[PDB]
Amino acid sequence: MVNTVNYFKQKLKTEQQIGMWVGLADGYCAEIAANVGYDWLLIDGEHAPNDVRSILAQLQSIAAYPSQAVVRPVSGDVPLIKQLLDIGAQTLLIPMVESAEQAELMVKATRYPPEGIRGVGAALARASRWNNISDYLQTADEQICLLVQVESKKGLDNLDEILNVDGVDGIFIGPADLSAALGYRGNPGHEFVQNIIVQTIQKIRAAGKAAGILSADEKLAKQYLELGTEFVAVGVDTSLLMKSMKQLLSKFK
Amino acid sequence: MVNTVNYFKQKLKTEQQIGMWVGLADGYCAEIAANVGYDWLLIDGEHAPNDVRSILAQLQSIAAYPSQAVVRPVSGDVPLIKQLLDIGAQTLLIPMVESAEQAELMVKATRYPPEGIRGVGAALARASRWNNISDYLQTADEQICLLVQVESKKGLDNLDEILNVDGVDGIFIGPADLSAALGYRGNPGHEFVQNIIVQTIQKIRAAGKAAGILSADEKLAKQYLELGTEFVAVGVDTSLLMKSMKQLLSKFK
Amino acid sequence: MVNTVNYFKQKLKTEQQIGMWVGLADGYCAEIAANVGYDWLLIDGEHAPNDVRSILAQLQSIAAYPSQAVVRPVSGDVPLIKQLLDIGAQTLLIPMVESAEQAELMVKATRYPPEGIRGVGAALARASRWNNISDYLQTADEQICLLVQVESKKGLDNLDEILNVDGVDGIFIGPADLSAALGYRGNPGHEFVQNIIVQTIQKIRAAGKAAGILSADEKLAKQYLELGTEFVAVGVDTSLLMKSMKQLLSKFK
Amino acid sequence: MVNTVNYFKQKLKTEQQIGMWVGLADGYCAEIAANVGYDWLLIDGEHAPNDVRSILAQLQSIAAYPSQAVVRPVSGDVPLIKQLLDIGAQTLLIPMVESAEQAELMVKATRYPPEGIRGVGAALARASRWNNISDYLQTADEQICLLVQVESKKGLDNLDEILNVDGVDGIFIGPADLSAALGYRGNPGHEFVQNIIVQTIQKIRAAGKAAGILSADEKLAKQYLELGTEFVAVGVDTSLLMKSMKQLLSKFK
Amino acid sequence: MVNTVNYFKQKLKTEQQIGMWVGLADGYCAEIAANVGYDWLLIDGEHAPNDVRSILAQLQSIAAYPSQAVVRPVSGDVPLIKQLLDIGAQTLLIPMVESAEQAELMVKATRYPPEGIRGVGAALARASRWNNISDYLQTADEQICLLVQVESKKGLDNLDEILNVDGVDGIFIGPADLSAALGYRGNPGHEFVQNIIVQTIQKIRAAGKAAGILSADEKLAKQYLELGTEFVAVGVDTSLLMKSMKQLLSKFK
Amino acid sequence: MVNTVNYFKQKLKTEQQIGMWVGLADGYCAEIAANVGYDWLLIDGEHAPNDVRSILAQLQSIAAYPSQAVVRPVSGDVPLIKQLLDIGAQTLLIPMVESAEQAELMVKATRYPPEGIRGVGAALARASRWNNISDYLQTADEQICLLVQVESKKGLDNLDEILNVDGVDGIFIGPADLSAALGYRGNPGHEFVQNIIVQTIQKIRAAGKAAGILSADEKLAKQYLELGTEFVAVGVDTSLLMKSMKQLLSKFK
Ligand SMILES: [Ca+2]
Ligand SMILES: [Ca+2]
Ligand SMILES: [Mn+2]
Ligand SMILES: [Mn+2]
Ligand SMILES: [Mn+2]
Ligand SMILES: [Mn+2]
Ligand SMILES: [Mn+2]
Ligand SMILES: [Mn+2]
Repeated sequence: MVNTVNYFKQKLKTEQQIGMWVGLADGYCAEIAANVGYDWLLIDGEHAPNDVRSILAQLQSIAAYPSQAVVRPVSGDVPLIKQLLDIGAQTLLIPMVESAEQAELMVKATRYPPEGIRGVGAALARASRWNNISDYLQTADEQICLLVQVESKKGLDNLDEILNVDGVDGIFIGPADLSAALGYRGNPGHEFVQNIIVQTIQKIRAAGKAAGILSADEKLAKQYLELGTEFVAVGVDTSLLMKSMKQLLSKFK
Repeated sequence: MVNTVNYFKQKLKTEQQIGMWVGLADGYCAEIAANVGYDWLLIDGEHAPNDVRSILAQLQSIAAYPSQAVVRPVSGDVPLIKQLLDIGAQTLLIPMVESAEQAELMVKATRYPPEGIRGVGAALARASRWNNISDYLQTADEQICLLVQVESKKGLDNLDEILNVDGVDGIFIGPADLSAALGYRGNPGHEFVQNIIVQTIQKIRAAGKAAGILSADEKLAKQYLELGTEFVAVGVDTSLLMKSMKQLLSKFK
Repeated sequence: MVNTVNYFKQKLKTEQQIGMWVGLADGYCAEIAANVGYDWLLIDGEHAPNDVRSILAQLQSIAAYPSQAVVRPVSGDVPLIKQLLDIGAQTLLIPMVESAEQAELMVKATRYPPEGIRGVGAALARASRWNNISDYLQTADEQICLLVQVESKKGLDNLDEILNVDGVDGIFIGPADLSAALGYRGNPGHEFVQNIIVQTIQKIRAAGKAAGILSADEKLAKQYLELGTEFVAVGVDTSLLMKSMKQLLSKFK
Repeated sequence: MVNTVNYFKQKLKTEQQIGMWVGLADGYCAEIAANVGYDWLLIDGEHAPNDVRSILAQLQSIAAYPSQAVVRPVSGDVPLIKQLLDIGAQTLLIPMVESAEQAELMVKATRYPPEGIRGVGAALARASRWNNISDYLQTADEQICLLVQVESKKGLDNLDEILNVDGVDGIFIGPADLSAALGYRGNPGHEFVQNIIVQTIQKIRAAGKAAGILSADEKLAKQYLELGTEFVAVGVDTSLLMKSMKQLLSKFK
Repeated sequence: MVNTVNYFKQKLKTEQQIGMWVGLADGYCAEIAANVGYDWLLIDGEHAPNDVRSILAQLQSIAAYPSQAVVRPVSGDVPLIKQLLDIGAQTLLIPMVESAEQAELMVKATRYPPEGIRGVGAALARASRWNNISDYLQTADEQICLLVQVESKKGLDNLDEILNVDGVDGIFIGPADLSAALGYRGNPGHEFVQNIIVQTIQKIRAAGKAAGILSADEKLAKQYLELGTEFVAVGVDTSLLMKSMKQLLSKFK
Repeated sequence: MVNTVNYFKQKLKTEQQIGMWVGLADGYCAEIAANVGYDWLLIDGEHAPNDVRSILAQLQSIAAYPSQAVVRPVSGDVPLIKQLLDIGAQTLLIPMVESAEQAELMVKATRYPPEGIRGVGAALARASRWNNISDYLQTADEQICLLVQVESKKGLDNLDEILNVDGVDGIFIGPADLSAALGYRGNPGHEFVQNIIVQTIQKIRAAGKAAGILSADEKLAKQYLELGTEFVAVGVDTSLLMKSMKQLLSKFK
């Protein structure tokens, strides 16, 4: 077998990719999302009740569909990154990255020695299909994509430095965490926050990296798309389930 | 402790109850549905990948919320009915009921001996809260509600007979199974099917029984509500999740 | 490997065996019960939320301990008996057995063709340790023990006939189901019920079969032991957990 | 979306299909088997500790791979067939089929009314991808394949009759169950059994149905392939795991 | 919806709260404990085999009952605290807290930016009921209760400093860990340990914080209640299950 | 009850122990491996999708069999070590140990205070069988075995120092991680790597420590056995399953 091509990584330089957040945290719900036709599905290990085993089930569900899986670990934990890479997650979104030093540690966490610190366990990994992918150890990083989140003041204070780290493919802006860090908690739509988000997107793209963002606000998502943002998540499965069931009941109360 | 009051059973004679189908088959998804404020939630053991243990998890999720749980078993199987009652399901919807004899068997399956054939295991049952409900074995049937589905030609051929069975609290009409049985598979909206559904609803109510139905068609649901149908499900969680995610993506393609 | 010896079966002719009911329905709880030193543990597939997979987990937990596992299926269902035997349950307690014809069907359900109807799948079975027990198919029945419950009026009406069925090792009396069937629901301690239980025990032992019973009442359990009852369950894990936590709280209110 | 094409059904008339038995009963183990390149994978609900939910996980695992999934239910239970079809199993292998009447009931169990008795629940089914497959209810049976097992004397006594049932695509011969039924339990390699198996294969193919079989014996599997047997399983995952680990240890003991 | 009121937090200034340790690590066992009437239930993520998903199941079980849930994470890990808060744990017991600096980090781990470092993910959180609690982000901390354990020499060496940390609601004393740290392992009832525990309790209450402790020794528990200890756990589910099953067996040997 | 004897620990000074890697990550697969007769089974928490609860299931499976369980945690994390010891893992293999200071931290993580930092929670631990092992807290470390992996340049740079750490029972060499760290990724068979492995093995044994290694290469495994290596794993369950299924299919293509 040849390595599974990371089409999300390829498309970062060729098109704008529309994303759905998957926080329903099981293989059945991930498969329903996978039938819709999103460019990418974010399996949320940070803010949904997911562990390595529940993320594996969702990777296996989504694997039969064109939608590209991206996994967000709970933190930039190097052993957890090893685990998530070995179950076959090819794109990672690391939350709360705040310095070039931490971003460089995330790069190394995704690469085998001698260049990186990714633990070697190919015989056991769904990532190598248990060595059915014959040259996995020589070619794996070619299809690994590393994204980091800038979503704190220290993040923004280290933005130019993080954007000069080779092997960071994209910087994702977290409006919920960022708005809260800026004293506008629950109010990311404020001009003060949006002006910072827009400038941040322009700087990411000027340094030749992919810019990303999540907004459930259609108008803000279309505006981020008009600015050339490469990977835009436009909704969240839990939010769509709750809102659709509330809207339906309001037709009858 | 007193037995948990079956508010769904009480409201069959006092108000019209708005229902949501739950086929996402896990405790987390059931809890999201339970926060909306539906009168009832149908935990689907027939058409969603549920077993006794997954239904138990969803009962435990929903228990903290005012929405009343109704469980559909895969079939009118007497041992499975025993299992679902013991995990604390107070309202059961039996599919494909086709005779008074079968309807009477379902009544007996929900009542302790000597009058019924429900196996006795109160010490072990969430239904009795493991005997923390002190008189459970004397009072249990007071809060048990039995609904049967008429959704075949044989069911319609035995409708008057089923409607004379004491202990059947309600007859639910299944438009998908019924339209298929009538040679109008996937087309329940056809006048030939609707005329049968309307007459069936009038007969159920004329015999002093609660009538019920599921339609995701708002207009048909409101019409069934205008006819006095006591328990109307107006949507399905799997359908709402898929449709909401599809509608959102189409704003961006 | 040699077949796992069924010490419960052997001891039916040599000693009185003290049992604990296991309805906590998981591997961890089954293991706690296995450390106590009961002669047998009843894994309850009838009145606790168990399925074949949860029962397997509990067999695996208990396997490291001298306590002998007995599995009660939800009903005398021949395909479920097949499943429970193949996961390696060597002793089965069949509920609600009401005729010699049904008891003979249960015997056949436990034996390979050509003399029985047990489906053959030793390559796949924990029962054969995946053919690591080399002659499993020739010797399996030597370590299979079939118990049937008499716990209805029809049961009692067919008692002498069930007791002439070769391959029924033991008849277990269910006081909860029997007292209910006799119109003394939740009142098994009534003289009318107890007189029937005592005569039933004497008739079981006079026909050379093992007699069994469950009572959480110490005095009734000791009386059944004085009558020579071969397998006596003296308590239930769910009841002991609830009762000990209630008793502890009352010291503090 | 268009229905998932049942390539196993198509290939029954065009090539010989090599099968692996999957009894490791989880999604991870099913995915490892799915990487090998077998024409088909038998997910065993009869002789491995599987339920509807564990079979769904294995369907989701295997779905990303060319290997075609076949599900064996524990028995010809019509409600269980409904469940397995709705989770998206397109090929079923029914054990212990013993008459044209039972084979015809299995055909109907796989077809919607008015022609069959398959319960209609497309909105909820992975089979319809939750109605993402737009005309599922009109086209579903085109990609459903029904196989039945002849593996008893009554099976063989009704063979000509079962082979005249329209909608039975294939008859699978079970040498373990058949050898046991013929008084040669654990000894299917006996000439008396093999002569019956060969004649049975010739009769299946002469009536224009697909013949199938499992043998872990390479020589017998190649002989069944030389006779034109359309679907041949050549090994079992549990057997290969145990045998490979035993063979490895014997190099060191 | 309004935020779920934290009655445990409110009662720290108004009454003494009787607790039960929950280490049986599943939703069903948690529900049995929830029926008893304890003021609080400690879901033990440190010393029982729990993960975020098993803890969620137990929160969901307990949610239907007046008993207040308290969750002990395995360690004062900021990302795990984030996870446990988002699944809706309103009271946290942090083990092995040893400095004011660590206690202040725990406070910040429970509060949103800009004043704390709790990651923002309300759309996905059971804590916000998926934004069904409309102002969750503004009001969440009002119903969050932070308890820290002092159970090491370094803890005791930093006690006055931890007790001046604003946002620490309570200090829980761990006699098992403390007695071990003092060289009296498994002997917490020693006068040298008890004298330290009594002085620690008096100092906690003199600084206006709630004092807590676990003892399965009734006499020590009542003594701690006489000293005015605000939250006293009086037993452990695993210990009560094992002890009640042992005591029952000894009546029969 | 007496503590479970750690036969793996005893045999480190008396015989050479043959090991099988278990990365199929479930209780059923672990039981199949446990029936083979390996001296030890490595439950891989680092490179297979395991968590504390799945490792517990595999400990319970293996407990009934003579094969000794060794658990590899994902990293030398002190709270995770506490968790794995409490579920009853008596032998731990710590990956990527790179200094005497880290090796000494691992020793302390496995011992109760006051000499170590293992959290005390015996009442809740399968390790103590919930205090059914009466003196557990006094005797536990006697049956605890700590192994550390040297599999980096820093590890080799600190080898003599790690080998002088009292309480390190064995040093395991990881050829995959070591070959990668030496710039020979996927090529451990290279003379430059093998010469380092052989010298490392001689130093470990000269310092009176047990040496260990994994090789799926029979010739290399036998050579390590000829050098006196005390614990040699000779294969991996995932590799044996995939290879055996591939080899079987190639006989038929
Ligand atoms: Ca199940
Ligand atoms: Ca888990
Ligand atoms: Mn964020
Ligand atoms: Mn229907
Ligand atoms: Mn009974
Ligand atoms: Mn067969
Ligand atoms: Mn402690
Ligand atoms: Mn390694």
